[PDB]
Amino acid sequence: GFVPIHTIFYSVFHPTEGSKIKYEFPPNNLKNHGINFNTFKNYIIPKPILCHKLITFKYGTYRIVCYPVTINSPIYARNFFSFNFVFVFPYDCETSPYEPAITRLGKMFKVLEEQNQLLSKSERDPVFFDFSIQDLLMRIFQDLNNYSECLIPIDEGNAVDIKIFPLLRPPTTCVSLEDVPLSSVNLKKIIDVNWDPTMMSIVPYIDGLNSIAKISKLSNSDPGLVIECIRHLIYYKCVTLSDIFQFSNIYAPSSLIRNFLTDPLMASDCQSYVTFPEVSKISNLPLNKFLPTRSCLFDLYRSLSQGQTLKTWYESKYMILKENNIDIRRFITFGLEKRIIYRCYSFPVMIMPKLSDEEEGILEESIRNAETFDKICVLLSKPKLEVESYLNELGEFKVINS
Amino acid sequence: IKAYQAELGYHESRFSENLVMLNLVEFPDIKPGDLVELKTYHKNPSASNGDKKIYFIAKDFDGETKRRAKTSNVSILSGQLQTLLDLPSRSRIWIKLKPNKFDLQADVVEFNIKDCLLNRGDMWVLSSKLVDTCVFMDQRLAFLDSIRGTIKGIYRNGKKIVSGYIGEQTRIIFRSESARLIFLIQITDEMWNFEETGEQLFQKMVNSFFPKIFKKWKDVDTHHTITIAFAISMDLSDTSFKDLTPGESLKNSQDYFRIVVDQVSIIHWVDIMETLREEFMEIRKDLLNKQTDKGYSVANGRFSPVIKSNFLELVNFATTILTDPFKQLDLRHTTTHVMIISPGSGLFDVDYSLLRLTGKKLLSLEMTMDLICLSKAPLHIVPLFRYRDFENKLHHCVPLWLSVFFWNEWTPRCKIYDLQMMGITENELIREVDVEYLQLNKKVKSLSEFMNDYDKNAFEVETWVDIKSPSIPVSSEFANELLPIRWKDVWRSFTTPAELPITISDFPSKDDFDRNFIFRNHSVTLNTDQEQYNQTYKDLLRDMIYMRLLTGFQICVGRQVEKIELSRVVNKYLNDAFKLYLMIDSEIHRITCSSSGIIDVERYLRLFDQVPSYIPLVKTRYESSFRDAMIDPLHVKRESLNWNQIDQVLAGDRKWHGFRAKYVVLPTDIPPNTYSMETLNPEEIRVEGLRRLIGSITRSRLRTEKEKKMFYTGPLYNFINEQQPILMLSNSLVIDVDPAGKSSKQESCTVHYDRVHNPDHCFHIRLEWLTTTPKLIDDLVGNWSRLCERYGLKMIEIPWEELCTIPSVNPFHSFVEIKLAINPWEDPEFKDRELFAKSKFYYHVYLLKASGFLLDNRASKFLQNQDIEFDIMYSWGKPQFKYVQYIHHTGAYVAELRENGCLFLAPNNIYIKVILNFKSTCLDYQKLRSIFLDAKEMWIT
Repeated sequence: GFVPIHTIFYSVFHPTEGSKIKYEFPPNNLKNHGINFNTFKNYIIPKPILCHKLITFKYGTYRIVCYPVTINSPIYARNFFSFNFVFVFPYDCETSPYEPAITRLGKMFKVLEEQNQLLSKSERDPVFFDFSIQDLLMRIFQDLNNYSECLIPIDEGNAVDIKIFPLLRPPTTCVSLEDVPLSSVNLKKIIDVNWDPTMMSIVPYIDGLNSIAKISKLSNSDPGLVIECIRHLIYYKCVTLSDIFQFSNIYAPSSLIRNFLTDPLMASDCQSYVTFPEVSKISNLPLNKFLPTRSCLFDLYRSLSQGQTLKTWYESKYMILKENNIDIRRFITFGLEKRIIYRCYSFPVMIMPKLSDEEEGILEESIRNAETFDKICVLLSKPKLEVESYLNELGEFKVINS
Repeated sequence: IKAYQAELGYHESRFSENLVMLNLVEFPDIKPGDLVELKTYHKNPSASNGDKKIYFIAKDFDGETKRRAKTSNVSILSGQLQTLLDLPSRSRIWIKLKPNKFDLQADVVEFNIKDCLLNRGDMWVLSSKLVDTCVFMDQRLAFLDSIRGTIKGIYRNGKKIVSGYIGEQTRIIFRSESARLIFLIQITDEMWNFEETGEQLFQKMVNSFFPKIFKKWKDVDTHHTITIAFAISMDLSDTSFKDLTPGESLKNSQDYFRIVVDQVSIIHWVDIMETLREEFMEIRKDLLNKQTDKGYSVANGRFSPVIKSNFLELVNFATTILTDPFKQLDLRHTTTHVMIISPGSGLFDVDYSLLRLTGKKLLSLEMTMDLICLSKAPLHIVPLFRYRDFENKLHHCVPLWLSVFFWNEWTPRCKIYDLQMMGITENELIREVDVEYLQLNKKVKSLSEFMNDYDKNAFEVETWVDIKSPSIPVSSEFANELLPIRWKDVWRSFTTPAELPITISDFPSKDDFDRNFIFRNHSVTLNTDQEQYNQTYKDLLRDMIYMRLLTGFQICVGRQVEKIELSRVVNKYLNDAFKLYLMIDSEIHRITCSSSGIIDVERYLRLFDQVPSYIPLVKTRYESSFRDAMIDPLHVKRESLNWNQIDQVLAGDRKWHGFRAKYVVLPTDIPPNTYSMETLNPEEIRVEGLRRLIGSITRSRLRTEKEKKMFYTGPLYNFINEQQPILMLSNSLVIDVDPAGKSSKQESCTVHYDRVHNPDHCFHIRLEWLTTTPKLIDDLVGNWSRLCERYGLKMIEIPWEELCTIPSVNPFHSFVEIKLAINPWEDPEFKDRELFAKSKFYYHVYLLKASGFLLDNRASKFLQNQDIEFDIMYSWGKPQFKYVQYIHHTGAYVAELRENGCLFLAPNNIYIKVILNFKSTCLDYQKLRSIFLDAKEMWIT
């Protein structure tokens, strides 16, 4: 997860012999590994333009992360005092989780040196002017290499409190109103007092079948804040978006349909998932007026096809689902969650009551943006047939089931 | 209007006192006293010097200026304006005259005040002198030749300009860089909570907030007094925080207050930061390690979360120190600004009745609660308060008086702690509730009908402003509406805080004025004794308005006041028509004048019992244990002043007092040049200095225009019965504070000084003033201090109230309980009936005398031997002292001796190592035993 530190050393600018290494843990680690400080001594203690900046450079097989600090005050010799708490890491890693820690260590020691002159007085030599470093470096090194955390008191009111956090990818901006959210975790037990009130309102409505517009209307929430809360839950890797379930939808098998076969726990979970708890009444309705085997579920998952809607597929295969007591919504949801089937979206491209002015405006804007039937149906709060009738009234259109 | 080309010339201040002077002979079309634009321009924006629009007032030359200057059309005084112009001599500039001034009145003229005390009435008087006067940027103004001021911003029509014009409607804003600032650190469970970047929020507070604010204070060279106090709510129940309902506060809780740094100047920022860091590291051991009576300590207790914390209790703790307008004067600092540092995001669960009381209290006093949040800005409007009504109904409201700041590409603005910290193990937050089981309709007989019915229904379904829901946003005009009305006319708030603005453009409506208001009327008139002095109705009127501005009234000018006056000219400064409108949250005053001299004052007067009693635990700077507070922070308030007696006494007395300050002069070292003045005793030259100070006070007596055409040693009762019914120990005198006539009003103060003196007894000077300018009092005190220090004395400023009463007034002040280790009345090593009969507090008096503590209350009855002269009284009233007060010879600390032998001890923060020395001496067996042994040795021998 987190790369161990290779060598920590504290370099200071002596007013007589220039830049030099004061303390270094492990002892003689840089000379044993062929790291020569005089090669990059002008980056460790650079000019004040480069100072107070997170400087990271590559030296051979090692990456050297430092936060140079220069304090200008007439108390010091040569009117300035410069130091650097320098961290050495291997090159083939990610030093991104460690950079805020080193930056805050440098800034905190800058504050302490500006306040009580800690590091300058710790040298015990009155040539820099007009608590142990080595023990602190040992403690920082072993606590960050053994616990990814440290609490090292350096004074009666000062301590080094560093916790290394992982870096997470930002959430996408592709989340929209027609997407339904699927909570991968039990969100009721994560709720503590520090949660946003909007997210706390959204939580009891993420049931895997509610659209973001439906969740916004159910929770009396503005859809933008719901979009941002779903984005924040995406950022913590707990909500995955999906599609509104309709029988007018078109589902087709994906390239991962063989993962129904090459997985020890997908088919058994499908058996325990897609089946009604009892002999449901849907398994008694005619078409017009033991658990199911894994082979039956696979044969039902293959039989989906492009251009064939779920109404046609279900009316072609309804004795199979009735005899095996299979919930078609649960079947489709399990197929989409394991990424073994995908939805072919319907696109009404161009070449009944009187529709309102704002309604016709958003319909025209949705048509000129080549939006799906799902987004238009969400925006007008209408089923697919009313949208199709209004579009046929407005012009001639063709549907792409991509 | 033509543009008038002109040359340039400079002159020294010895020839003229104006800023920009023209020639009225050379410009006959320009009348004197008119706003005249000055610009060096050739109808082009020539870089930066080509756009220099400077206003001034058309004033003619003098006789010496006309005799000397010949080739210069414009004579401009050298200094700041010459540096701003940046032009050489005889340069070609242009002059334009604007006959209209009201269209060119600047919206905002800022004014920065340093190192001095200026009341709001003094700001009103200073703005009265700035009517029809043109100012420019960074101009160092003056007031009574001692109050400087830098104009750091001029605004007009939403644009910042280098120079502007100050008119009647110019909303001039006074800000102070010498101000009292209170920081309330809200120690909760979230102070140790990590931010998404990886920093604990107290690390932000002590490494990014306080060093930066101290650096910014030093960079502007502000001279503040900081006051930092922790603020802890402790949850005493074992219920989990996840089970807490949103809106309801904690039922079982204990509230703590650790004052880290008292009223300390910000030049000691190193010591301030050191104390803050040490006390924050020690607060966990102080609170979470409770003491059990079985002889050991148990690690118990939990900090409350930010949302359920005691926020309104913290704000009322802050507003304790402003309840009394007539408190002790900080003569070097002006504004009281409170900053609350919180690790939350502006969301607080509060009680409804306490929220109402907090709003009513904050609308009646001069504080701006600037909440700063160390977490990121959330998705809702801040600050957000959630409360439950009497019917258990959730509500959301945004308070007007709280301003929220945040201390700092996609940023995570919603906090999920259990997923950021990975606090829930992966096997135990697996999803339990899934997609539903496709229930039927009990109206469907076919599978095709079920599919059709599913596809048909697949897409179906005045101190706060009440937010309908935090999840829906507000309009731009609504977010523009969120600002307090009493502060409607205003980084700059952090560094240079603003006083309460002199004017308000708001008023209750006509239906509200007749709904919840009662009417009281005054009729106050000049008295013939005060017109012997230079006192008409006008200066008495502005003195009454000065008192109203001191209490917190703002002079209403605007539209609603004009539209409610005509339903019977509004004024802001001071003819015979002086119709002002002064308003606080409690009462509104309409004041009108006439040529007869009668001032008509109409008072439109407008919850505390439905809030439970709340006595927190307060730890001051010098205490070691948490003790019960001496004041209820919620139930103390700004009381409605008895304004009738106030107007009666400014015209010319139980439960009434004005501004007041007791003064103690003390014997100190004698300068070497004083010893060369007949060789005299040091006691003789000190009593000579005391007599000279008394004579200097009696030579400062305020005189009418008609007329301008005992020492001893020992206890007091021994001297009373030695020279042997009411015996006055002080004299009455009404002095003139300002003899040079800098101000345009009467500055009269009442002086009481001690009739009798001991070198071992403190000498007392009293100053009782109502409407005097405090800077004149301060320079009078400086003159008296110089006179005392020339003769080897030391005038020092001391609290008027007793030391035992300061935890019941000012909770931030240091105050400690002293329990001496060696009890003479209990330990048999030092015990005697005759000694305790002759001197009951002999050992305590000798302990105080050996540590350098002079005595304060000479008339005390706890160190007495006999009683005579049945009534004793000072000239300022009876001595209402409970214990025997003692003053340090340096005057930094005050001591007090009780009847049970326990001492009080508190520093003199008004004037401001030895305090810790005396506390360690009182709490050491060896040192106290040695001092008592020396006392017994002196008693025997």
